[PDB]
Amino acid sequence: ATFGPVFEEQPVGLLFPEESAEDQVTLACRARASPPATYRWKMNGTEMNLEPGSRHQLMGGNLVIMSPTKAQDAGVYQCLASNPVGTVVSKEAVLRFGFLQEFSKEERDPVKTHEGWGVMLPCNPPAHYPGLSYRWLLNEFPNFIPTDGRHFVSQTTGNLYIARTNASDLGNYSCLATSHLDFSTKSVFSKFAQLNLAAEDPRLFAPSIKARFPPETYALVGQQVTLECFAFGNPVPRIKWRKVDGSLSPQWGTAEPTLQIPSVSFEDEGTYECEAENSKGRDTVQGRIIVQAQPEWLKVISDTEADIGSNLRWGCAAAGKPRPMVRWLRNGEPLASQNRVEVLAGDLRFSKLNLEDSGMYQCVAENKHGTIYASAELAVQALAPDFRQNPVRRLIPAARGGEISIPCQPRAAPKATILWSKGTEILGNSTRVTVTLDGTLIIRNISRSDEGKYTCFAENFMGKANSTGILSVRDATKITLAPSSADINVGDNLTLQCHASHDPTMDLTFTWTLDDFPVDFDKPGGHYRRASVKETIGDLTILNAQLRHGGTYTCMAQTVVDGASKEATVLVRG
Amino acid sequence: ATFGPVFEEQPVGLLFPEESAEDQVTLACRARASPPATYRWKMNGTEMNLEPGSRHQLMGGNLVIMSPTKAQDAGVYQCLASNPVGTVVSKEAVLRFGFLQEFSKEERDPVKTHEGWGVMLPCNPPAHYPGLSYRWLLNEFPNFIPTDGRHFVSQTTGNLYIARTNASDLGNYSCLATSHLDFSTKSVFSKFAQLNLAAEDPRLFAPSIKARFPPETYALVGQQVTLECFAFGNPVPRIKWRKVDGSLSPQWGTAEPTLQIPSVSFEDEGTYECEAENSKGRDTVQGRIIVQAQPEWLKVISDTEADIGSNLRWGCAAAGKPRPMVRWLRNGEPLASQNRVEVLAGDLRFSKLNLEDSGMYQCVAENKHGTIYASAELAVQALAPDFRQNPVRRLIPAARGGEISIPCQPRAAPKATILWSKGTEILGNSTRVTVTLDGTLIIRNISRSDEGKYTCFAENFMGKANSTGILSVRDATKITLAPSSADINVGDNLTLQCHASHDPTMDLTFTWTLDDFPVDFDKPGGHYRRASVKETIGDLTILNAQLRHGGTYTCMAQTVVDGASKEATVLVRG
Ligand SMILES: *[C@@H]1O[C@H](CO)[C@@H](O[C@@H]2O[C@H](CO)[C@@H](O[C@@H]3O[C@H](CO[C@H]4O[C@H](CO)[C@@H](O)[C@H](O)[C@@H]4O)[C@@H](O)[C@H](O[C@H]4O[C@H](CO)[C@@H](O)[C@H](O)[C@@H]4O[C@H]4O[C@H](CO)[C@@H](O)[C@H](O)[C@@H]4O)[C@@H]3O)[C@H](O)[C@H]2NC(C)=O)[C@H](O)[C@H]1NC(C)=O
Ligand SMILES: *[C@@H]1O[C@H](CO)[C@@H](O[C@@H]2O[C@H](CO)[C@@H](O[C@@H]3O[C@H](CO[C@H]4O[C@H](CO)[C@@H](O)[C@H](O)[C@@H]4O)[C@@H](O)[C@H](O[C@H]4O[C@H](CO)[C@@H](O)[C@H](O)[C@@H]4O)[C@@H]3O)[C@H](O)[C@H]2NC(C)=O)[C@H](O)[C@H]1NC(C)=O
Ligand SMILES: *[C@@H]1O[C@H](CO)[C@@H](O[C@@H]2O[C@H](CO)[C@@H](O[C@@H]3O[C@H](CO)[C@@H](O)[C@H](O[C@H]4O[C@H](CO)[C@@H](O)[C@H](O)[C@@H]4O)[C@@H]3O)[C@H](O)[C@H]2NC(C)=O)[C@H](O)[C@H]1NC(C)=O
Ligand SMILES: *[C@@H]1O[C@H](CO)[C@@H](O[C@@H]2O[C@H](CO)[C@@H](O[C@@H]3O[C@H](CO)[C@@H](O)[C@H](O[C@H]4O[C@H](CO)[C@@H](O)[C@H](O)[C@@H]4O)[C@@H]3O)[C@H](O)[C@H]2NC(C)=O)[C@H](O)[C@H]1NC(C)=O
Ligand SMILES: *[C@@H]1O[C@H](CO)[C@@H](O[C@@H]2O[C@H](CO)[C@@H](O[C@@H]3O[C@H](CO)[C@@H](O)[C@H](O)[C@@H]3O)[C@H](O)[C@H]2NC(C)=O)[C@H](O)[C@H]1NC(C)=O
Ligand SMILES: *[C@@H]1O[C@H](CO)[C@@H](O[C@@H]2O[C@H](CO)[C@@H](O[C@@H]3O[C@H](CO)[C@@H](O)[C@H](O)[C@@H]3O)[C@H](O)[C@H]2NC(C)=O)[C@H](O)[C@H]1NC(C)=O
Ligand SMILES: *[C@@H]1O[C@H](CO)[C@@H](O[C@@H]2O[C@H](CO)[C@@H](O)[C@H](O)[C@H]2NC(C)=O)[C@H](O)[C@H]1NC(C)=O
Ligand SMILES: *[C@@H]1O[C@H](CO)[C@@H](O)[C@H](O)[C@H]1NC(C)=O
Ligand SMILES: *[C@@H]1O[C@H](CO)[C@@H](O)[C@H](O)[C@H]1NC(C)=O
Ligand SMILES: *[C@@H]1O[C@H](CO)[C@@H](O)[C@H](O)[C@H]1NC(C)=O
Ligand SMILES: *[C@@H]1O[C@H](CO)[C@@H](O)[C@H](O)[C@H]1NC(C)=O
Ligand SMILES: *[C@@H]1O[C@H](CO)[C@@H](O)[C@H](O)[C@H]1NC(C)=O
Ligand SMILES: *[C@@H]1O[C@H](CO)[C@@H](O)[C@H](O)[C@H]1NC(C)=O
Repeated sequence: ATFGPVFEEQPVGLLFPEESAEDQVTLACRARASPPATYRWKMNGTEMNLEPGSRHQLMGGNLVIMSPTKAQDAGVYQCLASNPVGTVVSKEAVLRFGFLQEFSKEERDPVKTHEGWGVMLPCNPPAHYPGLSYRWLLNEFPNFIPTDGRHFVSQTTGNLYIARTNASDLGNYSCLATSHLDFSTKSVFSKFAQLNLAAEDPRLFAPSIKARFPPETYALVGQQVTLECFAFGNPVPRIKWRKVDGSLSPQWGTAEPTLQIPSVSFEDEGTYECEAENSKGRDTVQGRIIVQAQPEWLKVISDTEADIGSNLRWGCAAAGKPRPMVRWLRNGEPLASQNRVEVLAGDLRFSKLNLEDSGMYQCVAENKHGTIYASAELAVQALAPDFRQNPVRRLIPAARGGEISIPCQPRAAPKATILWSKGTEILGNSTRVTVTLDGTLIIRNISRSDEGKYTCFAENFMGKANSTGILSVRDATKITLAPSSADINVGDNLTLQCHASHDPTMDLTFTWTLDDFPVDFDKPGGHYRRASVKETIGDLTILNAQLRHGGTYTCMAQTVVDGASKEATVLVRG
Repeated sequence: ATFGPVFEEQPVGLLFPEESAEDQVTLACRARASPPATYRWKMNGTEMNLEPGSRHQLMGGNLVIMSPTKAQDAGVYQCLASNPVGTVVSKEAVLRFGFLQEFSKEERDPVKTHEGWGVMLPCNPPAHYPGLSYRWLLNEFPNFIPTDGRHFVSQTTGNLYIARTNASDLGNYSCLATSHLDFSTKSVFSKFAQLNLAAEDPRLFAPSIKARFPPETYALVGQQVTLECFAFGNPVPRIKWRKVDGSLSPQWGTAEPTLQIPSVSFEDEGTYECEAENSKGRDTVQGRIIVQAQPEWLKVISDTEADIGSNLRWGCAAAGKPRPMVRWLRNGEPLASQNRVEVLAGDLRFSKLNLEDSGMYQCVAENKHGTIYASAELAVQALAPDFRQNPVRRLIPAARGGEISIPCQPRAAPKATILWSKGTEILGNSTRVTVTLDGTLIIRNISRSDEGKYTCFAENFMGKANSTGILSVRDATKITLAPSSADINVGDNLTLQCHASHDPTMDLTFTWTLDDFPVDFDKPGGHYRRASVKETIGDLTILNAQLRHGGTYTCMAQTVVDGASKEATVLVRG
């Protein structure tokens, strides 16, 4: 019960915190294999030395990296479970390192404007992977900006937009990035910039958008998307969201600068418009949400057994907005269209399979948004010659000068080459002997010099087999004195003789038939008699012959392995 | 030209910031030594195996640790400068690593009490070296606890004390530590615990202090100290700070739970009391601020050369509030009171120094607040006798029948064994001649038969030396006729005679003094006369004697190498 490796647990991307919770990362990998599978690991498309005492160690099937490093172990990892049958690759798992550096200590320039205008204070946050929440601080660290409708902190660029510079906005402002997500609370603030306010300018301002959203925003199904839109206007501009020829949703307020779509569906695709309006004017900005999707299987291959030289068509299909391109792998290696097998994107056609094509195959569909794998095992079924059924027959009795037919019926996956040999001597097509196509051995005019062992030898790709039989030449049961025809009247007696000879070792049985009817000489009220049976001679006496006791009589002198026969014609008539 | 090692640059403790600028730390160490010194390094009291390609590199004695690690290189470091003369230890420099891990992800159990009572919510902050600033959050992260006087966050344990559990205090509370140091804005908060509020208890509560300060708070002059004091009392307890018997300072508010002494002086030492008072009662807590100080030298040892078998008293003294305990080190190893040398706290007495005692010595004074070192070199001097610096009296005039003392004081490591020889014959303690203990040769009742060469032979461990001097005693200057006293009237003349004898080879000079005043016989308008000087006789004539021309006259007849003297008393009368 040997089979190829089947993945049970596969790797999973991991975000490794920098603050050192543990000094080890364990990427999982595990496979069912009759002969336990050996696991190899490939980072960034290159083998990893997992020998003992190395940093990149192995525990069962799981890859353990000690003291993970963002500069050394960040990137892709792949598991290859292999065994005598073949090799299979697992999902690609990304090891990413989350962190949050601190703000550059370089002093931040101050910003100065007339009171009553709008202004922007930039955050310019430091390098960070997992994601940030941007807030702003006034003067001292504990104190926070008054969060209202006149202020808005962009949570993509971190900047701070003030629609109307108020007299109370004269002070110092710093940025604060907080990486708060599922795991991690690290938070860092920046050097304080300063906001200077000149004389007031009560002059009314038509709304002008300064926090815009991208013209093209690509997101995947199930993901969340957020659009930002904020403007400067002396009356706090009211922000409205709409969809170009779209009903939108009633539950969403759609009144704040941030439009939030959780679990973006494909229907949420399309053009969106933001409008910032105030008593003195209005401004607008538009942009498209272009929904995309990762690959997902539709049809895939399955473990299959196929006879040698068969035709096998395998197909894998996948769905995804960027049309997933499909590829094939044999034992974890690129499978190009070989001589025996044709490869065309999603179809793999084996024409006249061979024993070499068996093994582990995989179809892999990828787009710019990722990759997916599906594996299966191909078993081409061979078979050595087997004589378990239809044997050659241990004993072959014959008769002097008779014909003999000895069958040979091996069963082998590819057609078995057959040969016949008597003792140690091979046999061919002679005048007397014939080795037919089907395999039967034909011997003609047999003599006692042919007695012996005859063996059939069968072979093929896989193996060889042989079977023997004994050949025993006996005397032929023969009729020495045969009865001829006769003509007789009704009421008169007739005698048909049959003088035969046979091998003494065997008993002899005489039979008399009449137009294929068994002459019942023991019939109630019959009209026949079998003469005194000596082992050589047999006679049939018809007493009180009648018109119905005539026809083609047949004498048949048989032994338990041989028989001879003669025919006579009896005509009654008066 | 060879001398012991003298430290010029010494190591310095270092706080390695989290996410430093570079991944290398250079602990300085350098020593002046005529034959360049070898530098050894000791981490946590264990030798360090350094090399170029190793992590622990060396550059001019300075220790460079690449990619510093808190788990591998945190702790004490010491430099040992060694050379043929000896070994010396450097200051202890601590390499510490500042950081701030995040709170344990395990959810923290809720705390429950009766409404109107006081309560404490523990922070249990994560591992951290540098000081932290603890605040608390209510429900969500942006929102902060209202700091008003009913709440108090201990900035030593991080806990949160609520004096009166108010109906509005029912909610979720988390701790937030901010690790603000030289460069760091890191801030991490904990998973939210929950506060459960039972039925109200309107009964007033007598104040009970729960956030106390230690009875003994140890601090150094110039440092800052902070005392915390907060209590539970149903009426918001008023907190007052005072000193049991000190005028204290007006600038300090003494109204908040935290009493702050920046730059604590020695006068700020003493007992302090905090008083929490409310309508229904009062409670107090007392404790002493005990000002202390680090060790600082007062007297220390110095580089010394000492002759073999000398007595050497060394002393090192130090000042510090915990009296610094003094120890000694020989070539960087503990110097216990051995057989030859006595050690008593701050004093080290070498008795009969030997060639083995040379080397580098150090005195090390330590108290609970640190350690201080002072080094010096001890050179024990061997030396053969040398007379180049103090040769023997090359010329020795004396007087017939007089006593002669000829010193012999060579410069030798151990005192030189001395012998005296005239010509080729050695001298001992005879009736006239004696070879004294100090080494001086004493000759008595000398005659012209002793004139000749006298040589001192000195020896010691190392070598032998000798030096000669001529002895030329020719005759004793003697007074044959001495003047006696006299009594005279004013206006009359007096004559004081002095008849002397001298060796013919030398001239003779007469001197007349009057009560240690040189009788000026060439005085403008004087009243003296020195008679006609013959080489044998000298007379002083006082003409027109006066009350001021009397007293103890002294005749002094001298040659340039010998002299005799006599004294008379002249009494004038009016
Ligand atoms: C106390 O009593 C002692 C005992 O008498 C007396 O010491 C004697 O000092 C004199 C010099 O003042 C020594 O005379 C020297 O003798 C050596 C040879 O003697 C040595 O070798 C023999 C074997 O050959 C040994 O048996 C013996 O013990 C000695 O070890 C001479 O070589 C010396 O000559 C040098 O100085 C001359 C100038 O006067 C040079 O012209 C001459 O070239 C020699 O100089 C060499 O060395 C120089 C470097 O130092 C180099 O620059 C030159 O170019 C040259 O190569 C010298 O005549 C006598 O040996 C000592 N006695 C003993 C027993 O050793 C002390 O003088 C006396 N104390 C006082 C105060 O006088
Ligand atoms: C016709 O078909 C029959 C039945 O299949 C064959 O009989 C078998 O033949 C094979 C191969 O000759 C035999 O296997 C061989 O056994 C040798 C030892 O023989 C002893 O042990 C067996 C039991 O294992 C006894 O039956 C036998 O009487 C002996 O006591 C091994 O030495 C052989 O290995 C050697 O040769 C092979 C290559 O053949 C090498 O790879 C090896 O390294 C080694 O050098 C081999 O294992 C088998 O034992 C036979 N049957 C039985 C029941 O034993 C006939 O051979 C076949 N005839 C023809 C002409 O095709
Ligand atoms: C294994 O494969 C992963 C994935 O490809 C790989 O991680 C990648 O490393 C490169 C280079 O370090 C990263 O490229 C960066 O891209 C950002 C913008 O996205 C740039 O700001 C970065 O700038 C660096 O490089 C510049 C070019 O010289 C420098 O001027 C600059 O100062 C920075 O040093 C950099 O170009 C890429 O983002 C990652 N991708 C992922 C998914 O991690 C990893 O490095 C590979 N393994 C090894 C050992 O290299
Ligand atoms: C050189 O010697 C110094 C001095 O011993 C040594 O530093 C010491 O390390 C131990 C263990 O790291 C410290 O023991 C700590 O005690 C405090 C109590 O104040 C505990 O809170 C600490 O708990 C933390 O560390 C544990 C590790 O044992 C963690 O399991 C735990 O979760 C906490 O994170 C800890 O037990 C000891 O205080 C210091 N001593 C000094 C003076 O700092 C240093 O490690 C040595 N260096 C080398 C390279 O050997
Ligand atoms: C040894 O002699 C025997 C007997 O002649 C040979 O068997 C014969 O082989 C031929 C060659 O293929 C067969 O011809 C075929 O006949 C079938 C119909 O049976 C026909 O459909 C084919 O197109 C082809 O013509 C012939 O049938 C067969 N004899 C019998 C009785 O079946 C054998 O080939 C000889 N061996 C060698 C090695 O020469
Ligand atoms: C403070 O912490 C407590 C937990 O200690 C928070 O209570 C939790 O509140 C959420 C909703 O805000 C509850 O979720 C609810 O779950 C029930 C099923 O259990 C479901 O029917 C509701 O639709 C909702 O999803 C959660 O169960 C609850 N936890 C417990 C243990 O009761 C609380 O929200 C936090 N904030 C406060 C109190 O302001
Ligand atoms: C905002 O930052 C400025 C400096 O950029 C602070 O101005 C300093 O104010 C102190 C008074 O506490 C003066 O001693 C300094 O000379 C000022 N420096 C400069 C460059 O002007 C200002 O105080 C900060 N904001 C607030 C509210 O204090
Ligand atoms: C803004 O300016 C107005 C001026 O009328 C003032 O009343 C108000 O207190 C200031 N602060 C805020 C937060 O609006
Ligand atoms: C049969 O074989 C024998 C011996 O080979 C031969 O004498 C005889 O004539 C043969 N008979 C026929 C019918 O071929
Ligand atoms: C036939 O047998 C019967 C039996 O008795 C006999 O009567 C008759 O004569 C026989 N006929 C011939 C022709 O043998
Ligand atoms: C505390 O409780 C009192 C009475 O229940 C209430 O008046 C007061 O506002 C509360 N404190 C707050 C809400 O900060
Ligand atoms: C007498 O001379 C001997 C020999 O030099 C010396 O050892 C001894 O000390 C001398 N005694 C005195 C009293 O000087
Ligand atoms: C000194 O020595 C001389 C000669 O031996 C002798 O005549 C005289 O008496 C001695 N005087 C003294 C005081 O020793």
